[PDB]
This record gives sequence, structure tokens and C-alpha cells, in this order.
Amino acid sequence: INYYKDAASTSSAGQSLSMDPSKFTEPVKDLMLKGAPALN
Amino acid sequence: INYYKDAASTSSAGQSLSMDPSKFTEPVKDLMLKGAPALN
Amino acid sequence: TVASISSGPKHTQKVPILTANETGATMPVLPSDSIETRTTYMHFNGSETDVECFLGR
Amino acid sequence: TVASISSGPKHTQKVPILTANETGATMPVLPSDSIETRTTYMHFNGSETDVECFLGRAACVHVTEIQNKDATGIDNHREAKLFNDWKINLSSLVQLRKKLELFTYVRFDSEYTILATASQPDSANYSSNLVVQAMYVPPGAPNPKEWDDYTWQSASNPSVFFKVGDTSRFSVPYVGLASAYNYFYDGYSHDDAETQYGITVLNHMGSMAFRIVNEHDEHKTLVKIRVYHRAKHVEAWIPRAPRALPYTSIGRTNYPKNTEPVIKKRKGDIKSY
Amino acid sequence: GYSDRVQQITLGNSTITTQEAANAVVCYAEWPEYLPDVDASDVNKTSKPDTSVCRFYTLDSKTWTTGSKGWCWKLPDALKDMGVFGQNMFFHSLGRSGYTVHVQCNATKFHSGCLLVVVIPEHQLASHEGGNVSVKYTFTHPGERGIDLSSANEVGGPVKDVLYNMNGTLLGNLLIFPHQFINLRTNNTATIVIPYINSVPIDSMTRHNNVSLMVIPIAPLTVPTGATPSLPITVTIAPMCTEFSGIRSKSIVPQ
Amino acid sequence: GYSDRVQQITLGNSTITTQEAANAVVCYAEWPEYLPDVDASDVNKTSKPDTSVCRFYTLDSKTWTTGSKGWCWKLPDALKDMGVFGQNMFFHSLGRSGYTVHVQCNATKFHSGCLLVVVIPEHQLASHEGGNVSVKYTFTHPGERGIDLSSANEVGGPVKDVLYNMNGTLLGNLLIFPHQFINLRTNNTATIVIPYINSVPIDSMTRHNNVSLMVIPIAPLTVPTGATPSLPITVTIAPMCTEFSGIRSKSIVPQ
Amino acid sequence: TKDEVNSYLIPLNANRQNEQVFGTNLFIGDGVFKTTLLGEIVQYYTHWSGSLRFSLMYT
Amino acid sequence: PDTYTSAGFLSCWYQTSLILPPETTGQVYLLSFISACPDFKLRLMKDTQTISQTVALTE
Repeated sequence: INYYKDAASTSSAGQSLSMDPSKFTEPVKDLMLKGAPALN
Repeated sequence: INYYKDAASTSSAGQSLSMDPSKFTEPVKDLMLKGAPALN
Repeated sequence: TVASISSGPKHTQKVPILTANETGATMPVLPSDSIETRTTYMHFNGSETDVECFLGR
Repeated sequence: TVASISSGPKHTQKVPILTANETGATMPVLPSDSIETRTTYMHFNGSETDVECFLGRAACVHVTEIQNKDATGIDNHREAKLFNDWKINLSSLVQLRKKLELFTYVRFDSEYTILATASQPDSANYSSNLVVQAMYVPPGAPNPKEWDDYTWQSASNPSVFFKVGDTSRFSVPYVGLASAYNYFYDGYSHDDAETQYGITVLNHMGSMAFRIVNEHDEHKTLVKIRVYHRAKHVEAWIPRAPRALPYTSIGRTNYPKNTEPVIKKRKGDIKSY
Repeated sequence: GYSDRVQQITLGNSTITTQEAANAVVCYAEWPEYLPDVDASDVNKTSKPDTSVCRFYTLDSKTWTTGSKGWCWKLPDALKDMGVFGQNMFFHSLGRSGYTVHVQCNATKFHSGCLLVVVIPEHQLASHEGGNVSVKYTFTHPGERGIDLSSANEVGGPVKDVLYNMNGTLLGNLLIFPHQFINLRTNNTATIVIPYINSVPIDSMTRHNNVSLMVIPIAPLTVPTGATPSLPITVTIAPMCTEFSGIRSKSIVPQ
Repeated sequence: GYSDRVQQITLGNSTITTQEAANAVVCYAEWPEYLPDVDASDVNKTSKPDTSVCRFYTLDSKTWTTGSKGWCWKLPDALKDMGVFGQNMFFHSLGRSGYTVHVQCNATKFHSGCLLVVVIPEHQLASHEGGNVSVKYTFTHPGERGIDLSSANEVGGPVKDVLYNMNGTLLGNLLIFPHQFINLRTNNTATIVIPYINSVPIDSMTRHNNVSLMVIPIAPLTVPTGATPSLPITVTIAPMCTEFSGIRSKSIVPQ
Repeated sequence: TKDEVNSYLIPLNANRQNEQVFGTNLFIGDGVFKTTLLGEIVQYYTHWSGSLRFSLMYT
Repeated sequence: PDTYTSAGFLSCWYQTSLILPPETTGQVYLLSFISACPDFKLRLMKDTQTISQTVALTE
């Protein structure tokens, strides 16, 4: 129950439960498959 | 939920969301169209 | 809500920027009447300028 | 969810453990690519590492102090700590600062808690009960000059009145001018040859002025204000390397000269355990 | 017969071929794109010179020697004088751009050495003075020359200490930023595509640089016996999806 | 209430309003348009800076006095230094453009005078020396200053005799070219839209001017009694549908 | 030097050519703008965004 | 007024020049107005520097 009118006044947000490290761990242009050779 | 009986005791009103500047910006008797000459 | 529409070159007989202020009106001229604009949205309602808000603290 | 699958002997032409790090990727290698594993489940979600959780607890962001005393003959209230302002910041006490600067741009609502306690360091008959006034002074508002100016009327400026010993709590929406806040900014306010670098006006979260509403009693009373800040509704972009050297200034990246080695030297060889 | 190894990038009227690449990085897995209306604020129609600005400019070459500490360029600064890109830059109030960065360094199978090529969004430098000394404008706008981390401290300039990234963080952790290594034994180029990253939809190109490109020797250069002890490093960079807006008189900037 | 008389032209980030126009001429009844593929030869994609080059540049003002003979500007020369139009010009090998020309001269209902405003495609000037003396480059590239037909013969310059249009034809017949009069009693501006006219699809902007704009007093200026005897004439011109192609190093031209 | 009806009037000189009639920066919360209704309201708020309409009536 | 946040300049020049009819003389004036387009946004209310006081008023 929100007792207040504005959105800033609500409690903390709830877990992204998004999670996708590939923008950080695999930003390569041509896709690399694990097990296939790195450099062909 | 109002806890009180009288109307003065309720919280602030809620946004007019009315908004019509023409009583102030265009109080002319004969309607002016933008693009048409001001004085004919 | 659009804050500005897209508008391009103009070569008209219809000039929205020439007016006669002696009339007492403020003609509703916009950026797109005199330069070439691109679309943009307002993203805003004018909530905090409502008189209830202005006199309500 | 499985944390590890079962995997047995391998004799392949398909080697997942040989890679080329020059590419910039971190290939997702697992225990089961190089030893024989058994199934196990995660039993865990990673709840408490969510950025909302990481930045979402109150941190002390500021300690100031004001006193209640006879202002009679004081030529400069501000200077007597008759009242005091604070331009809001999150980079003056380092604990929260290092946490925020793990990210480049950050967007959140703030919840402030203000604790005020009183001290009476010299002989008093009693402890008086003072009410503090905290005014939020956005840039362009008249700033208080005396502890009882017209400014304190605060007819258009949000202000909270609470008692010393108590706590005040309110929450302010994200007041940034841009879409997020840049705790880093590799720019200037204009192309001036001598303008300041790094410190910008899009990390301004306003500013706050404190005073005691009470007139003076016979003794003097020291009131010390602690402002706590909790981020709620957090959004963070672009992770960066954590801060290694100590901080020297609000808003610049500068570290102190003749600082000490930050990497612990081995007591022994490279070969040592 | 496609290898990760050979590549061709054609952009405008200019083409680059590498026969010894190590894939390419696209920052944060996003490719440069123009500014959508839903994200727009300024009402001005923007100018998109296209092929006259989105081509490859090769900056002047550096020389890696055994004593090198590393070099640093800022964008869009490094290009402030390249062809029509630069003119547009000084003439509009606001502009926006992504880039393709191609760093080149070839040697032989007897050399060793490894450079880190990294892009840091919003790289705010530190003053070597400490305290709250600022870093003057000119110092953070070296132009095509870039900053040479093995040059001496100057007054009003930034600190040039490599183990600290010019900001109080350790060299070792720069790997959290989009980056690629050039290991003479593997690699001979590094290519990174940079999407436009800012907290505003479009900004000023002169008062704010939005990425520093940094090339840092990490495993020292080691040449074969009686080889000349140095290799040149060349940086070629191409603006991509550039847009300029708010045209007028032509900025005048310090120094 | 639309009159032939009032008009607004908005082009780029600039707008012109006239409350005393006399219609507008569109050369040969054709409006500027880009270069179609069917007509193309150079294989290069062209650059269309759009709003950054297609706006109105106002050249410096002239002063009509009772002794004036007339002035002459060449295009694209007159604009060789205006904003990004000019940069593009020196930086590409080829370019193409149409223009809107707006000539302004206001007075009062007591003045008299009438100017001819005419656009001449391929106006090859004559040497005042006769014979086969050429007219040097600099002389036919006056820039924004234009040529002042009442200035003195110079050496290597063109002839400036008005009854002969600077080429051996009579002033009276200039009316076969797109033109408009400014008759103080009627008119206060002249506007001509110029489509691109050439025998090749695109050309060099520096070695060849494709139109001369000419403003010539024909009925002498006559001011009311004890009025100052002169009026300023202003020329504002806007490139329209401009395209540049074959970008490179940046031309260096005489003088 | 003292408020007068005359500071609302921008003067124009006959026969000058090429020259400048007036100049001002656009800090709507200060300077010329500051006492106007727009200026006066803007001052009740911290941030503004939007287009302005500046018109000149000739007399 | 703030730098980073600054909005530009507004200037006005003779394009050709003012010309008075016979029997007429002197300066002419322009009146200038300002208003906001429908585009406009204002936010985060605060107190105006345009009004202050030193003692409470009375009747």
C-alpha cells in the first residue's frame, strides 16, 4: 500500500533479476564459441 | 480514505489539468488565424 | 505529446511570424514557424505549476 | 538451477580451455570443462548483490554543527555557527563515495534521515529542548544571512522542523538536470582557459541550511547534525575500476603525492605461498 | 576460409585491411546509431554529413621503445582538426558521434611485447599536485598529439603515472573497460567500435570529451638481437553516425 | 488575404520576411533538385550537409548613390567563405548547388529609382584590353565583395562598362535572363530561385562560377528634398539542395 | 540610472547601415528579463526548458 | 544564471537601414516583448530573490 502520492516516496525497488554479463564479458563483434578455436 | 467528516479537512486537491491560456493570450473579439494577415 | 513537430523549408505567402501586437493578443508562434525542426516529445505535464501546488505548501 | 552438471572423462579435438585473451572477451569456462564433476544445485539467487541493494542502505554523508546562543552582538551568524548550510554531495565521506564510483552514471531517488543530538560542554542547569529547522535551498533562492532572516519563512522552499534527539526523514525525487548523475565528467563548463575541470553542475542535488528555532537560554547548547542518505530506485551504467588511492577533494579524481604502494609486497618470493 | 584474423572495414572513401586481427570489440555490445526522436530534446533538425565526416583519419605515429610508458588520446579532441569533421565540430553548438578505432603495430615472430588498447568512458584525469588543483583545459585537449605518459609533469597538467590510470585506480583493472590486447606473437591490430555514451542526448564537442583511448605497453617490447630497439604504433580513427546541431558562428577555444 | 506582396522563406535555421515583394522568379521555371542517378557519372556517394549549408548568408551591404553604375557577384564565389558552405567547397573535389537570392532595398513613397536584378548563366567577362587579353582569376573571384562596375579598370581585370554587360551585349537585352526589377514605388525586394545549370552533372566549385548575380541601377536614385542622397542595397543568398563529392585534402587557390 | 518609461524603448537611428541595434545574453532569470512576468515567474522555479518567443513592435 | 547551463545571446542589426519620410525627424523606437512557447517547462519550486523584508509589516 503506498500512503503517499509521489513515486519517489515508495520503498526500495525489488530485484532486477535481470543479469546479463555478456555486454561486459563478451563484447566481441564476431561470436566466439567455447571449444572452437579462438583464432581461425 | 477520509478520516474526517468535513471537506476542509481533506488533503490538497489534485491537478487541474485544465490549462487554457486563450482567455489571457487571445481575448480578441474577431478570431485571428496564425499565418493570415493580422490586419486586413 | 509532441513538443516540436518536424518541419522543413518554407517559401510561402502565409507568414505566421508577422503580427500586430496592437490587438492585445499573443499569437501562438512556435520554433517550427521560423526554423526547420525535428520531432521531439514533451515528457512533462506541468504538474508543479498548478496553482494548488504553488499555494499549497 | 544447476551449479555444476555431471561430466566425465574427455579426449577431444574440442578444447574449451584454450582461448586468446587478446580479443577482449572472458570466455565462460566452468569446472566441468576441465575436471570430472557431479551435479550440484545453486540454492542461491544473487539477491543481495543487486545494485538496488548495494546502494540502498543509509550511509552517513555529512556531519555539521550549529549552536544556540545569544546572538546579541554577533556580526556574522554564519560564522558563529548560529546557523549553517551544506551543498549536498555524496563524495565528502569516502565510504559511500567509493561504492558509487564503481559506476559512471547513476540515477536514483534519495531518502534523507537527519539525526540531531545536543551537547552541553560547559555547566548548564539543564538540557533545553530545541527544535531544528532544515531548509532545502535550491540554487537561486535567497540564502539565509542571519539565523532569523525572512529567508526562514520558506514560503516556497521545502523545510522540515524536528526536535534535537529525534530524527527527520523525507525523500527527494531524482533532481538531476540530465538523465543520470555523472560522478565523473571529463569536461569543463565552457571552453575557458582557466575554468575548473571535473566538478560540474549536473551532480548538484541541491543544498540545505540548518538552524535552531529556539531563542537562547542562559547556557550554550551545541547541536551536531548528521545527514544519512539512502538511494532508492537505483539505475547504474558503465562499471569502472574501483578506487585504489585515497581521495583528496570533493569532485576531483586527484590522489595525494608520495602516497604508499597500494599492492602488498610479498614476504618472500614470487614462489612463496 | 574466413578467419577472425583477416578483416576489411570500409567507411566512406577509406578502407583498412588487417591480415592479423583478434576479432573486434563493440563497446557494451552496442553499435553506433543516430539519435532517436524519443530521446531528443533540442528542437533543431541535425546535420549528417555522412561520408565526408565518417571516414578514417590516421593520427601521427608514436614510437614504442623499451622505455615507453603509454599514450592517451581524448575523443572528439584527437580529431578536432581532421578535414570536415573538425570544421563541423567548431561550427555547431552541439554534435554527437560513435567511432571505429583501429590501433596498428606489426613486428616479426622474434619480437615480444604486448600493448593494452582500452576505451574509458568519461576519463576525468587527476592533477599531480593533489588536493583540489584542477587540470587546465589545454592539458586535457592535446589534439592529435595525445598525452605521453612518459613526458614530465607540467603545471596545470594531469598526473602521468601509469599504475594509476591517471585517476587513482589500478592499471590491472582497466580490463573492466572495452579493450583488446596487441600481443606481437598473436595480433598486429586492435579494433574497437564505440557507440555514443553520455547522460545527455547530444552535448558540446569542445567542452567535454567523452572517451579517452589509451594504448599502454604492459609486457615490454623485446626485439631480436641487434634489431633496432623500437616499433612505431599508428592510431587510425573514424567518426561514425556523426550528427551536428545548432549551427552558428564558430567556437573560439583556449590556446 | 494572401498577397503576392508579403512572403516568408524559411531555409535551415534562417528566415526572411518581406512585406513588399513582387512575386518571385524561378529560373527557367525549374526549382533546384538533387542530382539523379540517371544523370550521374562520378561513382562517389555525395555528401548533403542539408541545413548546415542550406541557410541564408547575408553578404556585406552596398550603397546606391546617384553615381552608382551597378555591382556583380559570382556564385558559388560570393559564398566561398560563408560558414560550413565554404569549408565543404574547399574540401571536396566537386560540388553542386541551386540558390535562393533575395535582394533588398527599401526607401519611402517620395523616392524614385529602379534596380534590375538579373541572373546570367555562364557570364564569361571581357578584358577591357581588347584583343585576346585574358581576365585573371583573382579578378573573376571577388568573393563577397563582388565587382563594382563603377570602380576603375585594373590590369588583368574585366571591363566594367554597364551598357555592355561586361561582355559585348547591350544592357537592354539582359531581360532575356531570369530577372526581377526593384522599383522603389512598387517593390522593396527581388527574389530569384536558381536551379543548377551546367553542361556536366557536377563540376568544380573553384575553377568555374556558374551564374553571376547582377544588381544595376537603371532609373537613377532620386531622393526627396534634403534627404540623404543614398540607400543601402543588401544581398542575402542561400545555397539549396547542395551536394559535395570527392572529399580530400582541401584546395589552395590563387591569391 | 533610475527606473523610467524609457528603458522600455529601444531607439533606432535613420540612415545607419551595417550597425548594431541592441544585444543581451539570455539569462531569463536576470538582467533585462528579470522584472518581466516571465522572468518573475521563472524565479519561483529552479530549472526551465523550452522555447521563448521574442517579438519587436515598430512605432 | 549558470555557465554550463547558459543559453546564448540575442542581437539585432540594421539589414538595410531605417529611412524617415520628409518633414520628419529624430529617433523612432521599437517596443520588445517576451513570453514562453507552449513548449516550456519549469520545475522544482523555490523562493524568489525578488522580495524580502526586515520586520513583519503591521496594519
